[PDB]
This record gives sequence, C-alpha cells and structure tokens, in this order.
Amino acid sequence: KVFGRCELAAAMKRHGLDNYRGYSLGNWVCAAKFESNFNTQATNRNTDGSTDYGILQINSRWWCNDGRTPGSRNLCNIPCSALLSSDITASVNCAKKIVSDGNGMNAWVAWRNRCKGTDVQAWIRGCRL
Ligand SMILES: [Cl-]
Ligand SMILES: [Cl-]
Ligand SMILES: [Cl-]
Ligand SMILES: [Cl-]
Ligand SMILES: [Cl-]
Ligand SMILES: [Cl-]
Ligand SMILES: [Cl-]
Ligand SMILES: [Cl-]
Ligand SMILES: [Cl-]
Ligand code: NA
Repeated sequence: KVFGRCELAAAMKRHGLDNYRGYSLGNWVCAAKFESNFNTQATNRNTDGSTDYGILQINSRWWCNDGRTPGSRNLCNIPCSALLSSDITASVNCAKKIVSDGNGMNAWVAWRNRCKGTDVQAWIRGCRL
C-alpha cells in the first residue's frame, strides 16, 4: 500500500505514535517519507546482508526475523514480512521499541539526515487530524 501523507499521519495517530517518546507526528511522517516514500512494501538490502522492511525500513539485524541475516536478533518478535502489510500495526509497534532503545529517532539514519531539525510540522500541515 502506498499511503498518502495525511492518510499516514492519521494511521500513525490511531496507533499511538504521535508524540511517542516525545517525537511529534510530523517527525514520524517525515521519516516514513524518506525511508519508504510511504510504501508499505518497500525493501532495501544492506551491504552486510541484512534487509530493511516496510514504511519505516526496519532492519533485520536486530528487529525482525527473515531467516537470512546470520547472527541477527528478532527483538520485535515478528517475521520481517509482517512489516510489509497494508495495516501498519506491526511497523508501529516495532518502531516504538526501536525509538525506546537509547538513541531516539537517530536509529533511522534518513530521519537524522533529512528530518532532524527541519520544519517537520510541514508533513502534517493541512491534515484533518
Ligand atoms: Cl509535527
Ligand atoms: Cl536479509
Ligand atoms: Cl517498517
Ligand atoms: Cl525463518
Ligand atoms: Cl536470520
Ligand atoms: Cl518468523
Ligand atoms: Cl493501518
Ligand atoms: Cl530522544
Ligand atoms: Cl531531504
Ligand atoms: Na533478524
């Protein structure tokens, strides 16, 4: 599923992501924009053989099981395929664990490089929320 911007903002809010660990909704929408272009089926293979999955490009090295990342963990206790669903529940639940892990949203390198410090409220501007 390719979400629209306000559609994703609304789904993130339903699922309790807004202001989660102090990150406003525009931070999450911005991170999703640059991680996946709002596509729940986005995947990206990393040099180390791990893979990033879904709207927030959650990585198999730590967070989900894909059976093809030696030595990895599955801290969200889900198959990485669950992260590609139309329904963003698994991605949100896992993102809450990631953002709680110590470095906040810096865990998402695209957020650090493209969202951090910018006018992230633009991402929710005009949305009926
Ligand atoms: Cl915001
Ligand atoms: Cl992989
Ligand atoms: Cl994701
Ligand atoms: Cl497996
Ligand atoms: Cl594995
Ligand atoms: Cl599994
Ligand atoms: Cl959803
Ligand atoms: Cl933080
Ligand atoms: Cl950018
Ligand atoms: Na894994």
